[PDB]
Amino acid sequence: MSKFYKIWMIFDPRRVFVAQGVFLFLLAVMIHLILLSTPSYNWLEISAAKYNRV
Amino acid sequence: MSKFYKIWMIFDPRRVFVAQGVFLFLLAVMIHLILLSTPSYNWLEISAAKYNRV
Amino acid sequence: MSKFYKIWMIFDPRRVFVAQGVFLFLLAVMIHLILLSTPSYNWLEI
Amino acid sequence: MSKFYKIWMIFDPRRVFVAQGVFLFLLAVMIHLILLSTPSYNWLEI
Amino acid sequence: MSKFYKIWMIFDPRRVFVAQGVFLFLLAVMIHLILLSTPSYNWLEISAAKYNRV
Amino acid sequence: ALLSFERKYRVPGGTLVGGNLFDFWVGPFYVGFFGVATFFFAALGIILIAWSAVLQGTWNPQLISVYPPALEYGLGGAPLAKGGLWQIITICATGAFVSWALREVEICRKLGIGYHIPFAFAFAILAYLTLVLFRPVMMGAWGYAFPYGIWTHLDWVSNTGYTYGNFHYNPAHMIAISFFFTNALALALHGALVLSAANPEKGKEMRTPDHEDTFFRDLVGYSIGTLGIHRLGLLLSLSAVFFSALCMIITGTIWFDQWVDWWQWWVKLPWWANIPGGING
Amino acid sequence: DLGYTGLTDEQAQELHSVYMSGLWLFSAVAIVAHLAVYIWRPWF
Amino acid sequence: DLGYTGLTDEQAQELHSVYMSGLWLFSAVAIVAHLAVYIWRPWF
Amino acid sequence: DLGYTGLTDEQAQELHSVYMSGLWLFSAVAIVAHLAVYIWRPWF
Amino acid sequence: DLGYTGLTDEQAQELHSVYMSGLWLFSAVAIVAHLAVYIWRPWF
Amino acid sequence: MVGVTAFGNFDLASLAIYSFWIFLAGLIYYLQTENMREGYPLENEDGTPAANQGPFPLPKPKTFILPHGRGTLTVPGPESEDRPIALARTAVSEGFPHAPTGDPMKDGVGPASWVARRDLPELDGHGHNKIKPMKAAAGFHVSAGKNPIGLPVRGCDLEIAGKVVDIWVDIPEQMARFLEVELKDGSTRLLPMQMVKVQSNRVHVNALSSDLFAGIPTIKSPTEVTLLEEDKICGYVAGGLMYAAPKRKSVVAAMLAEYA
Amino acid sequence: EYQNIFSQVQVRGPADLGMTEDVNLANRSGVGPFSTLLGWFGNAQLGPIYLGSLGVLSLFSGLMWFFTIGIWFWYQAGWNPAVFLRDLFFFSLEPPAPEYGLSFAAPLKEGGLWLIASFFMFVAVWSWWGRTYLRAQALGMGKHTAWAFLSAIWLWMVLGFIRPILMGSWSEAVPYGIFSHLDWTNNFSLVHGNLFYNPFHGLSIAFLYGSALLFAMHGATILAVSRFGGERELEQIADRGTAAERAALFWRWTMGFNATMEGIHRWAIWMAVLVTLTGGIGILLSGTVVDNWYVWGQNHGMAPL
Amino acid sequence: IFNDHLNTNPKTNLRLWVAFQMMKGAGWAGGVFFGTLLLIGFFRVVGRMLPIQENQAPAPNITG
Amino acid sequence: ADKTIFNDHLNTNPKTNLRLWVAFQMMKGAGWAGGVFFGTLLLIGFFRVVGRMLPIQENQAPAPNITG
Ligand code: BCL
Ligand SMILES: COC(C)(C)C/C=C/C(C)=C/C=C/C(C)=C/C=C/C(C)=C/C=C/C=C(C)/C=C/C=C(\C)CC/C=C(\C)CCC=C(C)C
Ligand SMILES: COC(C)(C)C/C=C/C(C)=C/C=C/C(C)=C/C=C/C(C)=C/C=C/C=C(C)/C=C/C=C(\C)CC/C=C(\C)CCC=C(C)C
Ligand SMILES: COC(C)(C)C/C=C/C(C)=C/C=C/C(C)=C/C=C/C(C)=C/C=C/C=C(C)/C=C/C=C(\C)CC/C=C(\C)CCC=C(C)C
Ligand SMILES: COC(C)(C)C/C=C/C(C)=C/C=C/C(C)=C/C=C/C(C)=C/C=C\C=C(C)\C=C\C=C(/C)CC/C=C(\C)CCC=C(C)C
Ligand SMILES: [Fe+2]
Repeated sequence: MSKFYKIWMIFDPRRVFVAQGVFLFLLAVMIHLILLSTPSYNWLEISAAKYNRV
Repeated sequence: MSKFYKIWMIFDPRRVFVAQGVFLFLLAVMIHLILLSTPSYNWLEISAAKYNRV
Repeated sequence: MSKFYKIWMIFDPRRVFVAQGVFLFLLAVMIHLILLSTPSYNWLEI
Repeated sequence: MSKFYKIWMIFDPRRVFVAQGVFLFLLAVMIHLILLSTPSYNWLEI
Repeated sequence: MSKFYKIWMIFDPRRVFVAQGVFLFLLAVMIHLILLSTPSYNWLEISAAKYNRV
Repeated sequence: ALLSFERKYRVPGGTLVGGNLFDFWVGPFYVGFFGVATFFFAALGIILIAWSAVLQGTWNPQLISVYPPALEYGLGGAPLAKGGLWQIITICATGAFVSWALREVEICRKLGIGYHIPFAFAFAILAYLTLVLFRPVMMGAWGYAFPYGIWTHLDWVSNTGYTYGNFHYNPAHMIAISFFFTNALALALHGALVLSAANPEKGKEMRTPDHEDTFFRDLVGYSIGTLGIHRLGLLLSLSAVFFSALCMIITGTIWFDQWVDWWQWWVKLPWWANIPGGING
Repeated sequence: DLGYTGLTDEQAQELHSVYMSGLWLFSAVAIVAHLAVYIWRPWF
Repeated sequence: DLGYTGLTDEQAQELHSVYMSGLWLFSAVAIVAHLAVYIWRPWF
Repeated sequence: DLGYTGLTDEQAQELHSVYMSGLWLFSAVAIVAHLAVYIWRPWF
Repeated sequence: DLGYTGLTDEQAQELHSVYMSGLWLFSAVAIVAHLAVYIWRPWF
Repeated sequence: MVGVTAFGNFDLASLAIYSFWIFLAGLIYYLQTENMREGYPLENEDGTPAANQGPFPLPKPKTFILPHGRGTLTVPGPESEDRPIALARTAVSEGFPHAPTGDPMKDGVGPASWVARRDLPELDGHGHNKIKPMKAAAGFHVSAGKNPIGLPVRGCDLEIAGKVVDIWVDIPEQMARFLEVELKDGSTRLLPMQMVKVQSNRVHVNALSSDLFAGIPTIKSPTEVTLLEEDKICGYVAGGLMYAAPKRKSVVAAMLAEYA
Repeated sequence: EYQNIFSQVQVRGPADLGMTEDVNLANRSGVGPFSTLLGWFGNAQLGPIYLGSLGVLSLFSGLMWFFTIGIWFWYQAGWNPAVFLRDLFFFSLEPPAPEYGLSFAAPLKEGGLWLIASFFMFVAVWSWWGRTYLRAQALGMGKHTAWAFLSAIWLWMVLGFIRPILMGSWSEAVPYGIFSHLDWTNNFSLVHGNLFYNPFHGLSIAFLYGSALLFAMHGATILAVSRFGGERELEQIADRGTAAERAALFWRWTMGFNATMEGIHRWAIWMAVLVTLTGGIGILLSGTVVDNWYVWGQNHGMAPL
Repeated sequence: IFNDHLNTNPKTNLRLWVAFQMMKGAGWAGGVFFGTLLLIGFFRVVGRMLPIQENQAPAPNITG
Repeated sequence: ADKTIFNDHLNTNPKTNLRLWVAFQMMKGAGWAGGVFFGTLLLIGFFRVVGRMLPIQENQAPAPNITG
């Protein structure tokens, strides 16, 4: 972590911030979707089972 | 958190605000549709079974 | 909430109002069609 | 049909337009209610 | 191993760093998915069995 | 983020809707009002495909499939889990395609070139709408449209073809196939010819259009020219798509039996219908 | 030239032109609505 | 005072006042419509 | 010192203050909506 | 002093300081979220 | 060899499909690198080289040997505008339009732009000029379709700008390229064939209005046209589409303007 | 507005006999008539056509192939012109039955005539390829047309020659006849399971649709920038004008990347070549390596079960 | 003060002026109609409140 | 563009002239939107009517893809 600031001498901050925001949003969507895919951790479904919705 | 204002020295507010509006509407629609897909939290059907519209 | 008027120092009202009208009509049509799709709330069939 | 514009030399546009708006809304409401009354065309129940 | 710095006299750091980031993220995703595929090391299902969520 | 010559062409104006609200570029892309619409629709469609994959249960991209409503739902709506997602994704896809065409129109206007390209794209859009909108509506159900899967819309193609026996016996289909094949041949010939003219034998000067015309008159005895060949390519591609759309609009709509029976009309012509011998009779 | 309201011929002609334009726009929208309804559920 | 469009403070304030008046009128009509629908056929 | 959009420090500070005010208003409305939904039908 | 982007050392240091502050705020929120989830339903 | 697998399900078919994926990736790389021969390296909106230059590197230089002793061309290489651009940036941030400062149609910016090409006539394979006026072209004559010579030229404002005096023709292709139009002042300009709608009575030009017909660039020699003059004339006429819209006397355009 | 689809005026002058280098003008024939009907669309001039040694060989072989099939069609019709017109599309020149395998011992009425016609077609096509290469070489051009034709020939050979050899029977090849070869393709599909689930069949279809898409895009672009004289593409390669720049900027602002006035032709030639290349590979694999493509797809994650 | 609306041409300025007039009148009419509708709805809800479903009364008038 | 002759529309104060000019703007835009939507609706209806006119009901095809 000593001289990481020099990365901004290599990469334009605007493009890097745009790509990082896009990447983080897509990654979070992917992980939430993967969790929703499994029968456990499907918070909607296991909540429906816990409270006897169906 | 104080210096975050400097982001506006990086990005033109017009483009950022347009992108933000589009993204927020898209995300809201996505989440509402996801809720409508599941048999639970499908508020339409939860009510329709409540009042016997079938 | 008081200073929101300053948004009009950022955006030309003509473009904003055109976009707003198009968006509102589009959203209303979308929601009405979604309601018409479901067997319930399909007021015609109900 | 060309000379119909001369009707505006007879009637003030303000009164005529107000009466026209009221009449059109009233007629539209009447027809919609008539359709809603019949078991057919009662789009809600259909 | 000392003279490896001379690689930067061959490659522009911008392109190399972009390629490196993309490659590392791609490899990490690939390995995580491979682990998720097998019934063992599918940490989601291993834990669901351990705590009897089924 | 500009080409060496791009600077002098980035000027305001040439936009159908929105004044200069969205008259700006994002990187190389040109946004515009219809670009905003295209991005929204595309993003929504892709995320809904991912969500339908979650509902289906499989994460294999080739197995993901978004089936349309069954035939029992007619032309009405369906539950999102069993038909609704297909319809939402189809509305998104149609909106994205139309907005893409209109954005291309705006870019053509800003550059001062002719409107041939969005017009050409409109043919592909109309063929897609024939397969998804016009034919199912004409036929009476959304279950006649194709699923949105990589290998499952091929199942739709195969089943729809074999409903009518060998689909090769469709005349509006034969014409379209011949147009597609002629288009591929023309494209190969044109690309190869311009490359051989611009990249001649090693050490020699660049050849001229006169050499191209000479080569194709030597080969087959007719040269169509440069303007001619580009006109011909556009016409062949558009005609292929048009006749394919026709072939699928008349199938199951005004013709319901096996397609070889259609070809039986020529055999039954009065002045050779009864003569013995040959394959037919 | 009754002039019961005070409008001249040019003013009346302009007003009638604009009013008829609005009337024809309204009628066109009504016609497309009736066509849509008739296709959906004819009444004859 | 960025002035990307050229409006002054007074113009922006007046425009926002009128726009918010229109927005509140639209919202009021929407609210009465939702109340009527909920009375006719509640969704909760 | 750094500059990419031409805004000065004061303009950036004012813009950020107004934008954060709007963000917090939006977040407050979202929070009350989530509270209402959770009371009506909890998901945990 | 490569300067492929034209930023000087001071600008780069300031930008990195602010960016790292934002990164650590985001990471802190993520950590508290993961702790809450693990308490609610551990995955180990 | 039917059904035999080296490992898992991998067999000859899987080997072929995977080798094809590798080949396809290589081919896409090669094709894009070939497409990176003109317009690179990327520039900023002021003129300095950009920070972002692309995942694909620039290709090795290649040389074209032009015919008739015109020289050689080396691409990629040092490319410069070789002209002044009359534009002013509207906003500080990147990615916004540059507004024209003076007259866009004369400054040569926007849709009315032009490139500083070679100031020499175009030559066919034999060494003669590729485009010649028909009256100086031996044996050439109108073969079919409505003859445009002698028909009045009408501008986009429905006013007559002149009369057609001659047709310029491409000698090898035997297709007409330019019309020569003589104005009231007696001088003659050129108009590309692609911009005129030869009707029964008149030649109609929807790009330019009548008053702008004098603004078209002229040619040095009456018996030839160079590539640079071609570029200037074509850019002028085409940019008339956008920069002569007010003067254009169109019914539907007028209705849209009244609407807006 | 004028959309440049058709010429609105035709001019004609002295006929262009063509360039002259390393080419024997004796073989070049005379210039034919000027056709106004074609003059509306492209060049009106027909000929002159080069008739070399390979030209004569190709013409003779192709004439004999066409006439052989015609005579068999006549025999199949009972030599009745009315039946010949009534059953022109339904005739067939079938390959030898599977009983004979690859043997040349088939009777002339049940397989020999097919072998003779196949030999004639083989000679005609290969002589034509040699002709294309030699014509390119005479003018000093590159041999790109030769290699694209070579791709087409590769698919043709796999269909007719190599695959029957690998399968071990002449009955695997394609019968000469319109509906006969349509039925041949349909049966080839049905025998080997869905050909749809052949991955190389899918790639071939991908590149055919891509050929149509790319030619539509390129034709529309060039017609849209023809008002700047963009159709003179060799000139644009030599000296980049505003036509090339406007086309490149349209495609860059549309989809983020572009081609040059030359590289788009590399894209075109490859998007056309890969059709027959991948099709030949896929057909070669079918039957030889896979006997049921649906089951192969099921085992390779493509089919649901 | 904003004075940018003044840029629209006059004939359109009034082509919308009386749009405003006539339909404002019936916007008043619509207000009346929806007020009556909401009054009827309020009485329907109060009717849903009371224990009326348990015991109802026959028709006072007969033969319809 | 040319000024109107009746000039009694000019008697409205500028603020209400505004309160309708912008109405006019935003909702001219969504009048265009409504035109597009109803055009597509009419196109679908035309194809539905042509489908009725034809004898589809008597003989119709089974579902191409599985599960309808
Ligand atoms: C029920 C039928 C089967 C099927 C069976 C087959 C079979 C079997 C084959 C194809 C093949 C092809 N199919 Mg399939 N096909 C089906 C469904 C489809 C669908 C669809 C939407 O459903 C599509 C778009 C396609 C499309 C395609 C093409 C991509 C491909 C042919 C390339 C080509 O140009 O060949 C034609 C080009 C040539 C033959 C080149 C000829 C070159 C020679 C040199 C020409 C000599 C001319 C001669 C001398 C005469 C000249 C005379 C005068 C001089 C003019 N198929 C279904 C699943 N299809 C082929 C392929 O490659 O598959 C992998 C193939 O063999
Ligand atoms: C499946 O579930 C789905 C996806 C359907 C649900 C999704 C829901 C979400 C994603 C949709 C989001 C909806 C929200 C974000 C939309 C809210 C919109 C609000 C802002 C409505 C605003 C209305 C504004 C009204 C129409 C104002 C009109 C203006 C008046 C006419 C007066 C204007 C007069 C001007 C100001 C003149 C002044 C001129 C100067 C000189 C004074
Ligand atoms: C399956 O599960 C799924 C995938 C659905 C879940 C996925 C969840 C994740 C992936 C979604 C992520 C969501 C997060 C990242 C979105 C958070 C967004 C925040 C940032 C909301 C921000 C809102 C900002 C509000 C709207 C601000 C509005 C601005 C006001 C109107 C005032 C602006 C006035 C300007 C500043 C004028 C100033 C001008 C100068 C002159 C002073
Ligand atoms: C089951 O799912 C599987 C496991 C298959 C998928 C798993 C995949 C693995 C590979 C996930 C990988 C995750 C890693 C790669 C992602 C890490 C992301 C972190 C490192 C990104 C950091 C984000 C930090 C952001 C939130 C912070 C931004 C800071 C801004 C808010 C501050 C603004 C900076 C401005 C003010 C600088 C300007 C200063 C002046 C001088 C102008
Ligand atoms: C009235 O006019 C008359 C009757 C005089 C003449 C008109 C005749 C008409 C009726 C002729 C009709 C011809 C038909 C319609 C042409 C159809 C051709 C079909 C469509 C071609 C389809 C497939 C072609 C396959 C792929 C052929 C492939 C060729 C092989 C690669 C060559 C293999 C050569 C080997 C077998 C040679 C083995 C024998 C030697 C001795 C080793
Ligand atoms: Fe070309």
